[PDB]
Amino acid sequence: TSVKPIFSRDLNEAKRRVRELYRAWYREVPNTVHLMQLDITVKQGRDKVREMFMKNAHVTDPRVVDLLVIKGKMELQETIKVWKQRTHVMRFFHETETPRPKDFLSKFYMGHDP
Amino acid sequence: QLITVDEKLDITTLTGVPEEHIKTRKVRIFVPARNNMQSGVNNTKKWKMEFDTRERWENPLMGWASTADPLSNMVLTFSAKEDAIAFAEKNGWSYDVEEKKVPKPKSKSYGANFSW
Amino acid sequence: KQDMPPPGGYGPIDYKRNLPRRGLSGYSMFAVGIGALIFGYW
Amino acid sequence: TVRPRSDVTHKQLSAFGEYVAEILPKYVQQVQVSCLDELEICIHPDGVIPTLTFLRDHTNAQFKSLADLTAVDVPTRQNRFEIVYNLLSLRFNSRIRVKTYADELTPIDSIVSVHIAANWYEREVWDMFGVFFFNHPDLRRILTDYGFEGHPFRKDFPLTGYVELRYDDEVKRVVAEPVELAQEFRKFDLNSPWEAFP
Amino acid sequence: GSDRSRFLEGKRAVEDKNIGPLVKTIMTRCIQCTRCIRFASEIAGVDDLGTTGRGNDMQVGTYIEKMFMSELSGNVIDICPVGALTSKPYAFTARPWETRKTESIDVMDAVGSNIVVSTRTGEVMRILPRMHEDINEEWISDKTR
Amino acid sequence: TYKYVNKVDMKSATDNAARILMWTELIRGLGMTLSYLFREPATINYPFEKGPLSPRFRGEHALRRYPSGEERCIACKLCEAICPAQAITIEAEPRADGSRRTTRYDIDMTKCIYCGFCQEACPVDAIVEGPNFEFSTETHEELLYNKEKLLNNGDKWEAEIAANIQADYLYR
Amino acid sequence: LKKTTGLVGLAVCDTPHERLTILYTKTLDILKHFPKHAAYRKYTEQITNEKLDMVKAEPDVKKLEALLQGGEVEEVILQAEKELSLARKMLKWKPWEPLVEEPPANQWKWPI
Amino acid sequence: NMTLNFGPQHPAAHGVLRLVLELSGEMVRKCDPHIGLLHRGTEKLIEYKTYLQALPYFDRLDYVSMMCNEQAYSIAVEKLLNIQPPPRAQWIRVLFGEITRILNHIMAVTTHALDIGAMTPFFWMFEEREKMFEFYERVSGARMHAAYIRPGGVHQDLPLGLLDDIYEFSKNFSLRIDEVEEMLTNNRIWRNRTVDIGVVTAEDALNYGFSGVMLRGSGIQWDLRKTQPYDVYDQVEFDVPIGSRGDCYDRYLCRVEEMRQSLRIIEQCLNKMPPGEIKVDDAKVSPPKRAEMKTSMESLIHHFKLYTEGYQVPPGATYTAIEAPKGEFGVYLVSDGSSRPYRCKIKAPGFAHLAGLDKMSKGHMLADVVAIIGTQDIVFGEIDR
Amino acid sequence: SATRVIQKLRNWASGQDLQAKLQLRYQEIAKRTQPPPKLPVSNNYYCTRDGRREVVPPSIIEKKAVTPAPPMKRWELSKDQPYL
Amino acid sequence: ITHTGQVYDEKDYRRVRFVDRQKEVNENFAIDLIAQQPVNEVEHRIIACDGGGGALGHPKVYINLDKETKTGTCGYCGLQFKQ
Amino acid sequence: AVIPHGKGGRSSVSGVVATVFGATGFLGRYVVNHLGRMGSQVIIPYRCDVYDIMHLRLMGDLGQLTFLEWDARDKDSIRKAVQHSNVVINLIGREWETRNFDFEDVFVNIPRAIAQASKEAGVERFIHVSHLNASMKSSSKSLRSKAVGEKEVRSVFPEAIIIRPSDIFGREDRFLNHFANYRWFLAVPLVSLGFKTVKQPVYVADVSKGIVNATKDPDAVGKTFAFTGPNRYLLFHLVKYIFGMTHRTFIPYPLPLFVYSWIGKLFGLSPFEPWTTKDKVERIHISDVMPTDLPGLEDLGVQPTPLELKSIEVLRRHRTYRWLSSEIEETKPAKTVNY
Ligand SMILES: CCCCCCCCCCCCCCCCCC(=O)OC[C@H](COP(=O)(O)OCCN)OC(=O)CCCCCCCCCCCCCCCCC
Ligand SMILES: NC(=O)C1=CN([C@@H]2O[C@H](COP(=O)(O)OP(=O)(O)OC[C@H]3O[C@@H](n4cnc5c(N)ncnc54)[C@H](OP(=O)(O)O)[C@@H]3O)[C@@H](O)[C@H]2O)C=CC1
Ligand code: SF4
Ligand code: SF4
Ligand code: SF4
Ligand SMILES: [Zn+2]
Repeated sequence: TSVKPIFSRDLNEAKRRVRELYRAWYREVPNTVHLMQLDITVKQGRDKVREMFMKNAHVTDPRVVDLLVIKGKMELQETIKVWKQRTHVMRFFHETETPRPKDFLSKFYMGHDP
Repeated sequence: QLITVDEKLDITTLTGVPEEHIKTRKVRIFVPARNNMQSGVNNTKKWKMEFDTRERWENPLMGWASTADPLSNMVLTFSAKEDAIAFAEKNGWSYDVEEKKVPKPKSKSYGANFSW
Repeated sequence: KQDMPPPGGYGPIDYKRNLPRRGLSGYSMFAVGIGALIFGYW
Repeated sequence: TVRPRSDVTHKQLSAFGEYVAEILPKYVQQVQVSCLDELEICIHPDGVIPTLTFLRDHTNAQFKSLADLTAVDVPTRQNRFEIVYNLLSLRFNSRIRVKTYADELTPIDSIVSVHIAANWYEREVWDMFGVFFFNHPDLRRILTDYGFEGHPFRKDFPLTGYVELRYDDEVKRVVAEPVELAQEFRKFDLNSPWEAFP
Repeated sequence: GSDRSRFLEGKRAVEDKNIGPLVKTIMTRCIQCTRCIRFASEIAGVDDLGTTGRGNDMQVGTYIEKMFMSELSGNVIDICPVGALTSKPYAFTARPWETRKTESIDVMDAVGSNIVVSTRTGEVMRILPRMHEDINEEWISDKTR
Repeated sequence: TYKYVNKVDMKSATDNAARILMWTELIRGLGMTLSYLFREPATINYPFEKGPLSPRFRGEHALRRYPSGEERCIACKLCEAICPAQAITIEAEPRADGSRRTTRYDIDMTKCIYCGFCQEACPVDAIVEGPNFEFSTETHEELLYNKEKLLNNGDKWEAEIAANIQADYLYR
Repeated sequence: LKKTTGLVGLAVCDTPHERLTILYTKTLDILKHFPKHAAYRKYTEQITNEKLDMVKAEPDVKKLEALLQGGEVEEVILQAEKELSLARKMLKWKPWEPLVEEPPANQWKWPI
Repeated sequence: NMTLNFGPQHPAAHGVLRLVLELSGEMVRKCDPHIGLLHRGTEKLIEYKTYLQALPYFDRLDYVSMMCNEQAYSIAVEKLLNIQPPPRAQWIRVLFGEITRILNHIMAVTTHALDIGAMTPFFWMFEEREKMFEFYERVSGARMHAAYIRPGGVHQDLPLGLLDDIYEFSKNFSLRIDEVEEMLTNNRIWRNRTVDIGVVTAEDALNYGFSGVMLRGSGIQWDLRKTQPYDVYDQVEFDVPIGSRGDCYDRYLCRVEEMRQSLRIIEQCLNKMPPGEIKVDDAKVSPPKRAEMKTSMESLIHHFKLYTEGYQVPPGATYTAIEAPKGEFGVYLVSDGSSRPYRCKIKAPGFAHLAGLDKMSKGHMLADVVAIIGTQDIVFGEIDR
Repeated sequence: SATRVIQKLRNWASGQDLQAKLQLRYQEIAKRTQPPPKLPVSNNYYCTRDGRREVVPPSIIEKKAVTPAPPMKRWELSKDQPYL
Repeated sequence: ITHTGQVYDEKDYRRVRFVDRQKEVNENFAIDLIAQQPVNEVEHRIIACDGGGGALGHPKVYINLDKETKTGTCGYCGLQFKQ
Repeated sequence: AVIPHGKGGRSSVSGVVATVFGATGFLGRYVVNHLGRMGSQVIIPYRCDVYDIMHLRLMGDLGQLTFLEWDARDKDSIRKAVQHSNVVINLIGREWETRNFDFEDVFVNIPRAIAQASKEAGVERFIHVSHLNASMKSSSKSLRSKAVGEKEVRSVFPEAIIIRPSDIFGREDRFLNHFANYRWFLAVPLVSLGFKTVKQPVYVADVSKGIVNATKDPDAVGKTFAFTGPNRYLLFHLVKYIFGMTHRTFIPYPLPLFVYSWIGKLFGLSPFEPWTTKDKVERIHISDVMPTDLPGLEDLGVQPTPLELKSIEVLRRHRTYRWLSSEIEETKPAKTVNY
C-alpha cells in the first residue's frame, strides 16, 4: 500500500545511498585503526563493515533502508570524529564475550534456555 | 511521493534488539485472566503481549533471584487482538494468540432456590 | 501544639542592600599622594 | 480537596481553540480544552510547521517559547509516537499544547526553523524514541552512549537494556557484556481489579 | 467506601476452629456473606458448613468440629473474598503483588482443568484456578492445588 | 512588580580616576577578607564534636524488637512494595510456633536511598532507619545487610532509636 | 524620546507612528489575495484594522502603547512585521483548505 | 580548528560535561557540548514506579534545588487528582521553596566565582548553606532529596522549633549576601570577567526557550510566580529582579536580588503561616495518620492500599510549570487510570540554556566559556535526566 | 566573644556592624527536646468530597477575533526600591 | 545456626566466606524470648492488644480469650493471654 | 552446586571453587579473570599487601573472589585456603632466589606442601605449572629444580594435571620485555648472536584458557601437557621482531654465555629485583625445546595465538612518541623456524 518516502522512493534509488555509505566507511576504517590506536588490522575491520552492511542485506522496504543509512551515517560522524573512544569502537568485536554455541547438542549441554 | 511497498513493516533492524532476543523468543498475546482470589473484572479487559519465561536462578552470595533475560519484565498492553499481532509482526517476534474467554451469560434468580 | 509564628509577628528582617558608600574623595586622595611624593623628592 | 479553579479560563481558551481551528482548518484534527483548564490542538503531522508558525507569529496568539517537545509512545495505536509540543505566550499569559502522531518509519518535520529551542529536544526524541525529524540541522544522539543500539524510552525496550559494562583486565578496556542482573527486578502486579466509578 | 471511621466502640472476636489441614479459618475475619455455606452445599455436595446463632455472633463454622473433608475443598479459599479462611500451606510465604502469574494446564487429573501458577523469584508459590467455561469453570481439585 | 538592577563634572571625573588609578576599590575587598581571619572558624572538631542532627535523621536501617523480645516484623511485604530502589526481599514462613515471622529479610544498602518510606509504611514500627551515618565499609559484601545485621543492629541502637521515635511520634 | 526599550535587542524606533502605518498597511494588502472567506483574512484584517485605527487616532507614543496593549511600541512593530511574514507564508500553505487526512482510527483515545 | 575536548572531569562547570571546542588560536570557534554523561534514565524508571515512589526521582533531578523540583510533581499529581493541599502545607511549600532558591543561588553565585577564581565567597556562603540544610534535616530527616513535598502536602508537620530558627537565619543572612556583595559586585576583576560577556538579546532568549533569570536578565518580564501563580504565592508580595544589558553581570546581579527578594517572601511566610494540618486528609490520596491506621480499620485498609498499590490518579495529562531556581521546571505527566504513571517528561531549565551556549559564547575565548556555563546555573542532573 | 580590638578590626575592615549579625550560633539556636505537640486533626460523605471523581473527561470543542486570554497587564516599578 | 537454620553444610563451598572472618548471627531468638513471658491473665471474654502502646505499638486487634483451652495469641506480638 | 546454574557470564556460576596461589603476579591475574568470568569462586591466597591485590577485586563478582593471607613458611594457611575448594592451581614461581627463598622452596618444597594439603583436603584437581624443557640435569638451577618438584607433586597427590608452558608472552611479560629492555643498555648482547637457539612463545591468555579448561575437563586427570605456542622462532629473529615492533635500533653483538652469566650475577645482586641473572640468562640462550608428544592447547581447546598478531599490545609502549602511532602492517615482518 501507499507510504510516504523517508528520503528515497525506490529500493534501487536508495541503494545508491547504501553504497555511498559503504564507500565512506571503507575509506574510514584505515583512519580509525590508526587514530584510535586500535589494534585490529585494516583488513580485519573492513571485514566487519561489510558484515554489517551485509547483515541488513535483506530488507526491501526502502523506508527502512532510508533509515538505516541515516543511523549508519551518524555512526560514521562519531567515528570519523573521535567522539567515540577506543572502547566504543572496539565493542563491535565481542572481544571478551564468548560466542554462544548453536548446535542443539551444544546448547542442550549447557543452559536450560533454548 | 506516496511510494508503494509490500512488507509487514519489519522494523526488526530499526528496533535494536539483539538477534537472539528477536529470534528465539515467543510473545503470547492474551487477555489476562481474573485473580480467582478477587471478583474484580477490571484486570481482564486489555490484551497483553508477554514474552517467554527463561532462567530465573540464585545469586550465590545472597540467595536473590538473578536472570539474563533482558526481555523478562516486559508486558506490553494493547487494546485489541489486531493491534497486538501487528506490533509483534512489526518487531519480528513469534506470537501465540489466545482468544478471549468472557464468562457466558448464566441466568440467576432469587426465587429458584425456594422451589421444592 | 504546632509550630506557629510568635503571636504578634516574628519581627522585621532586612533584605535590601547595605553596601555602605564611603571613602576619601578623589581630590583629597591624590593630594596626599603627591604630597607624600614631593616630600620624597625634597 | 477540590481544586480552586476559574471558569473564565476554560471559556476563554475554549474560544481560542475554535479560533485556531477556524484559522487553520486544513491541519487541525481535534481541539479540546481539558478540564485541567489547558488547551490541546491536535494537528495532522504535515501541519507541524504551519500550526506552530501561526502560533509563534500571530498578533492574537503569540506563543514565543517552546516549553518542551516529547513523544508519548502508545504501542497499540498504529502511529505509536505522539509528539507533543507545549508552547507559552508571554504576551497573553497562557499556554497551549499542539500534539501530532508519528509512526516508527514516517518522519515528521522539524520546527528548529520555528523555534531554535527544538534543536536539542528533537535530537532527544530521536535518541529516546526513534522519531526522525526532516531537515533538522545535526540530528544525533543527545543522551544515550556513543555506541548505544536501540531507542530506550520506547515501551518495547527492556528497562535495563541488553548491555552493561565492566573493566576486563585481559583486554584492559571497558567491555560490554550481555546483561546479567543479580536480582531481577521484581515486577509488582499492583493494580486493582475494582474500577473506580467515573 | 469511606475515608474515615466513626466506630469508636468495641470490636467482636470469634474463636478460631480447625476445618482441616488445608483451610486456615481465622474466622474473626468473616463478613457473614454465606458464599462458603452455599458452595459447600451447591458445588461440593458436602453440607457440613452452616450458620449458627443470630445477631452479631452468627459465626459460619461447623457446629461440631468435623473437618471439611472433600475434594473441591480448597475452592472455599478462593471464594471467600475476606481472608477469614485461607490456605494453610500457602499461609505466609508471599503476598500477591509480587507473584508473577503464568497461565498453564492441570496435569494431575485428565479433566485438564485450566490453572494459573503463581511464581515468585523462580519457585511456584501457589496454583489457583483460572476460568475455562467448558473444562473447570473457576474451580480446581484439592490435589492440583 | 519588576526592579531594574543595572539601570561629568571634574569632582566626579577625579573620583572615577581615584578609583581606577590609585585603586581604592579592590581595597574594600581586602579589608573585607581581613574581617574574617579574626573571626571564629565554624569548623567543628570532627571526630570529637560531631555535628548536630535531628531525631528525624535517616541512616542505617534496623529491625526493632518488642520489649518482650519478639521480633516486630510480621512479614507484610508492605515495605518492598514501596521501596523504590527495589532493595528488599523478605521471604517468610510460619515460624513453628504457629506465629508469623520472617525467615528472610534483606536490604542491599548499595541500592537504598534512605528515603524512609519503609519506616512510615511499617504498621508495627519494626523497620526503622537509624541515626547512624558512620558505617562505611572496605568491601561490597558488608553493605548487603541480612536480618541478623539489622536485628542485632536494632539490638544496639534501641536505647537511641526509641527516644527519637517517642520524640517524633506525634508529628507522625 | 524613550532612551531604551527595556528588552535588550529591540532598539528605540523614532517615527513609531510611521513605521507602523507602513507595516500595518502592507499587511492589510497581502491579506487581500487570500480567498474571500478565509478565517485568516477575516480575522487578521479585523486586528490590523483596529491597530491602524489607533496608530492614527493617537499621536503620543506612550499613549499609543496602552491602546495597542502591547509592550514598548518598538515591540508593537516587531509583531506587526511578523504577522506580515506569516500572512505571506499563510497564502502559500493555504491553511484554509479542507483537512488533509482524518486521524487514523483511535489515534486520540487516552485511556488505551 | 583545534578540537580540545573540555574535560568531562574538568573541575569547571558541574563535571559531567564534555564541550568539544574548536580552538581558532586563543578564541573558541564553535562549541558542541556532549551531555549524556549523567543520563540515568530517570523518565524510563518512573513509568515502572508508583506516584509516591517516584517523588524521589525528582529531588534528584536538580540536586541543588531539592524541594522545588518536588513541588512541581506534587502540583502536577494534585491537578490530575483535582485535590488541593491544605492551607498550612501550601505556605510550608512556599517557605521551603524560597529556602531552596537562596541555596540554589548561593550554589550558583559562589561556584561561578570559584570557576572564575574567587575562592572565599564559596566558603562564607556554604557555612550559611549548612545552616539551611539543617532546616531540611530538621523537617524531613535528610539534608538532601528530602522527599518532603509529597502529593497532597508535606509529609510531616514542621518540628516545634523550626520557624524560630528560620527567623534567626533569615534575620542575619542579609549581611552575608552583601559581604559577598562587597567582595564581587564592584571589583574591577569580576566586572571585567562578567560584564558584556554572553549578552543574549530579548527575542533570541524567548526563541531559544531560555525561560529563567536568562529570560529576565535580558529585560523580558516573566517570573511564573507572578504570572501564573502556584500555591499561595498569590498571597505573598515580592519584586521580580529584571535586568538590562543581558550580560553575565546583570544576570549575577539578578540572582543576588532574588536571594534578597526570597528573604522578603520567607519573612511573610513565617509572619503568616496558618494553623491547620499539613496534608489533604481524604485518605484515598494522602496516607492515614500513624495513630488512626493502628486503631480504625478504614485507615489500615487505606494505608495498606496506598503504600502497596497507589493513588490510582484519574486518566489525563498535564504540563505544570513552577519557577524552579534555575528557571521553568515542568513535568508533563501523562496518566492512565493506573497507580503508576505512563510518561513523565521533566522539562529541565538547562536543556534549553546549554543549547544557547554555542550562540551566547561566540567571539569569546576559552576563559569566557567557563563564565558562560556558570551564568546558566546548569546542573547536569536536570539536563541529562 | 572576641577581644574588642580584634572585633573592631573586623567591624572597621568589613565596614559593617558585626556583633549583631553572627554567622555562628551561640544562644540564637532553639534548644532541642521541644515539648511534645498535639497536632490538630456529620455529612462527611466521601461522595461529596471526591476530588478524584469530580474531574471530567476533556471537553472537545460577524464573529470577532479572540486572544487566548486578555493581554497580560504590564508590571510597574517597585515602590520600596525601584532601582538597585 | 540462625534462628532460621541457614547453617552451611561442612562441604558447602559457601563457607569460604567466613574464613579470616566470622558469621553475623543474633543470639536472641524471639522463639524463646516470647516464651519467657507471663501469659497475660484477663477477666473479659475479649481483650485488646495495642502492642503495649498507642501508635508506638502494633495495630490494635481484639483477641478472644474465650476458651481456656487456648490462650489467644495476638498475631502481632505472639503474646498468649490466659482468659 | 558443581551444577553450573546460570547463563555464562558474571553472576552465573560454573560451580568450581579454586585456590590459585600465585594470583598476585603475571599469570594468575589472567587465571582469576577467566575462572572469574567463568563465574567460579576463587580463594586467592595472598601474602602480598592489599594495595596490590585490588587489581584482582574487579575480576570477579560479588562474593566470587575471597581473599586470605598465606605465608609459605607456615601451613594451616595452605590448609584453610584449600579446605573448602575442589580445584587447586599452583602458579608459585620466582625467577630470582630471594634471600629467604631458594628455587628449592618456590618450585619444590612449596608446591609439594600445597599439593600435600590439596590431597588432604580432598580437592579433585591439582593443576601444577612446571616450565617446558625443564627436566633434571637441564643445566639450569631452576629448571632442574622445577622438575624435581614435578615429581614431588605427582608422588604426594597423584592424578594431578601438570602443564609445562613454553616461554610466555603477553603484556607485562618478562620474556619479550627482557629482550625489549636490552634497548636501554647498549644493544642486545645476544649470545650466539641469537641464532642457534629457538623458542616457542605462547600468549598468557592461551595458557590461562588452558588452565581453566583443564580444571573443568574430565580427561585431563593425571595428564601432563606442554603449551608450546604456534611458531618456533630463533632467538636472534625474535629480538629483531621485538625491535622494529619496539621501533628502536637493533644491534645483536655477540658474546659467550659465560660472560653474560658472570654479568647477570651482578644484576642479580640488585637487592630489589634482578634485572637479569645467571639463571635467566641460561633459560634464554641455552634453553631450547622441541615438543614431541604432549596434548597442548589445541587439545585442551585453545587455538594458540601467534606472536605475529598480539605484539602491538606489549611493545606499543616501548616506542618513542612519533612512532607510538605506528600501526601493525608496518611492523617489521617476522619469520618462523623449525630447527
Ligand atoms: C605630580 C608630581 C610629579 C608626577 C608624579 C607621578 C604622576 C602621578 C602618578 C599617579 C599614579 C597613580 C597610580 C598609578 C599606578 C597604579 C597602577 C595603575 O596605573 O592602574 C592600572 C590598573 C587599573 O585597572 P583598570 O580599572 O582596569 O584600568 C584600566 C582600564 N582599561 O590597576 C589594576 O587593576 C591592577 C590590579 C591588580 C590586582 C591588584 C590587587 C590589589 C593589590 C594590593 C597591593 C597592596 C600593597 C601595595 C603596595 C606594595 C608596596 C611594596
Ligand atoms: N613466561 C613465564 O612466566 C613462564 C612461567 N612458568 C611458570 O609459571 C608460573 C607462574 O609464572 P609467573 O606468574 O610469571 O611467575 P611470577 O614471578 O609472576 O610469580 C607467580 C606468583 O607466585 C608468587 N610467589 C613468588 N614467590 C613466592 C614465595 N616465595 N612464596 C609465596 N608466593 C610466591 C608471586 O607473588 P608475590 O608477589 O607475593 O611473590 C606471584 O604472584 C611460575 O611458577 C613459572 O615457573 C613457566 C614457563 C614460562
Ligand atoms: S465466605 Fe468467607 S466470608 Fe463469606 S462467610 Fe464463608 S467464610 Fe465468612
Ligand atoms: S518490616 Fe514492618 S513492614 Fe517490612 S515486613 Fe516487617 S513489618 Fe511488614
Ligand atoms: S529507605 Fe527507601 S530505599 Fe532504603 S529501604 Fe527503606 S524504602 Fe527501600
Ligand atoms: Zn499484640
